Amino acid sequence: MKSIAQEHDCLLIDLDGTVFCGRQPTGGAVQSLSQVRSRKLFVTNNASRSADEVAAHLCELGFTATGEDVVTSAQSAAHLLAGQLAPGARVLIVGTEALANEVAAVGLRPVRRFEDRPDAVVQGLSMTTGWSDLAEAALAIRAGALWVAANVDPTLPTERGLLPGNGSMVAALRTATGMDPRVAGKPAPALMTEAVARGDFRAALVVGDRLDTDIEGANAAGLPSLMVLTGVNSAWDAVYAEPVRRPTYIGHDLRSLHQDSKLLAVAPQPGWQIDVGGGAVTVCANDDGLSIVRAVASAVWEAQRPLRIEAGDERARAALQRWSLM
Amino acid sequence: HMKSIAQEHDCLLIDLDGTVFCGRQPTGGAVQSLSQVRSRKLFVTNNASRSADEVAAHLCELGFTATGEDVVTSAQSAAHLLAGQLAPGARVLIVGTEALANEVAAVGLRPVRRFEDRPDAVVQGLSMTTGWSDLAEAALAIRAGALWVAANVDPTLPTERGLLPGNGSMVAALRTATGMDPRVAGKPAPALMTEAVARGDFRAALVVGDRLDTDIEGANAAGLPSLMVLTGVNSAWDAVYAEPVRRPTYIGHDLRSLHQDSKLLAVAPQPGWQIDVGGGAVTVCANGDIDDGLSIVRAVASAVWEARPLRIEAGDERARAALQRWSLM
Ligand SMILES: [Mg+2]
Ligand SMILES: [Mg+2]
Repeated sequence: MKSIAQEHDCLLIDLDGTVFCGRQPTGGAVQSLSQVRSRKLFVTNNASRSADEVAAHLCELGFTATGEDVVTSAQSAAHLLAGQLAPGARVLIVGTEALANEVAAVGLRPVRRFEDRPDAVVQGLSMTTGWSDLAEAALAIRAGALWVAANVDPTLPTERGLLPGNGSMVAALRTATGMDPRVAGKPAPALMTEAVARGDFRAALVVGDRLDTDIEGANAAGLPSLMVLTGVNSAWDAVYAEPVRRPTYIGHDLRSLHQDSKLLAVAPQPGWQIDVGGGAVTVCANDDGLSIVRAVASAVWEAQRPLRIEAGDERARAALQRWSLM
Repeated sequence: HMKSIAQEHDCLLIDLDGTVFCGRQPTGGAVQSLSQVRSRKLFVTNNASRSADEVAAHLCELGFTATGEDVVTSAQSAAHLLAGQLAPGARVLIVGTEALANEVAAVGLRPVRRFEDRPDAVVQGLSMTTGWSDLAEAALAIRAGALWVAANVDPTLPTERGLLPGNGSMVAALRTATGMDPRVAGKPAPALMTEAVARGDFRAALVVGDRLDTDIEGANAAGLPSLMVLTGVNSAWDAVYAEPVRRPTYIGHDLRSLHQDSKLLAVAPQPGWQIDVGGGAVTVCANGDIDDGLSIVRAVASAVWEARPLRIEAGDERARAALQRWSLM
């Protein structure tokens, strides 16, 4: 019975676009996270900061967290490597020392150039990575070194604009070497599947702003998922999402944790009558404000050319236009 | 009495790397060959890291006679391109060496290194101290509508240490970050070559190069003839199976071929080799009643180009030995 946060052991929660939007914590994020009893794990695909450094930034925004609460893709990459390299194998680092620490912390030996004999290469974003560093990695990868990337985001959003992400640095090595790296962070399920293993949790939940990492990774991990609308992807994006990227729950922001799990769920709605016609989904009337989104989403998924969403009365049109959809 | 290929031409647009020298050492007979040509020797490179004088200095060390005026770079062609569609004094963000920036300055545009300055264009070339913050600056310019030019799009820089990331790898990072492509100013874009003949009003230029996708592709794009040499990247196999736009007109071992007959070097049918094209195979036999060792390459190439991938088989022993010498089988 009761709220969704109570129905689940622990929450794997995305940071960026979910907890905080750059400088500021999200809509009622601080208030809402203090009121859950379930174990809160902060999940980030970024590998530039270390475990503590991320927790410090949370503390500066008014949240209570330490490094043991945070799950980075640098940590998951470290486990991946140690999972298939001899103890004290040499791993060439591309990225910050926060990355190289996690390599050391799993009993491997972080290295910085190709004349040292690295059995693998790990790659995460660092704002001082230069050509010289890529060149060392390029030689290593051409010689058959095992290549891991923390994440493969093409862009890094900031106040100045959309800057090059780790995926862009990976794209340079892809071109130089003609090979791909194995991706360690989201949307790979190992990151999430390990996080639940830490505290042997039997009923975990994923909360994130982004379909192609947070939600896609949840389904890959065989976990449920609550999509929030404070970040990258929109209501529209959820409706037309391809099967592997479809969330199970959907809500405004982190106040959704204290809402009823049956209310947030993507399913048919008694408040909305929907008819899938010839190339169109039609909505008539009979709520936090997202019921109609859940109604339409559910219809499209159950059912190629994208289906048009269209209105059957004044009450439908106004709600739809409020969420775009036409 | 016959006439050499170099005598038949006003000027020679000669590629540096893989053609004149191979990293440290001049290629076979390069110094002795170029010293014996009367016509104008221009040294063309797609690299935008060295200045024209720095290139010429490097050539003097290896044993060649060359000044800065003899060098044609993609950095020059990139600058000329930008000057040709930007107002004088327009700001151009530089990704690359100061030698790149100097070429931009020299055409009356203002070289720049960051997005807070308002750059109308981004020019990209390889520099070994290029870092993420430099790419970040250019990413912001490109997204803000800035005109983007690259010197070259080479995935790799070949060095003594191995294969390092070329300018094409750096571009790929911006291709991914921005979702846009640069306009290429260097080879195989014909602007580079066609402007070089304009410099001296030459009326019978020839291109010499080791690479099909740049040197040769550009020569066909510029409507110039072209000698492919086997000292560099592309081989005889590559010549044979090259698609129409990357086909050379002449083919030789190395820069010695500048003194051989153009009729001998020409990709054409050969007296010493009879060819049967049929059954998805090219059968080569030794024929009935002087070779430089490449007649069979020219015969096969000519046969393949005149006519679904095609196999190359030997009809007798002599032909098999010749074919095996150039792989081909
Ligand atoms: Mg996010
Ligand atoms: Mg070359």
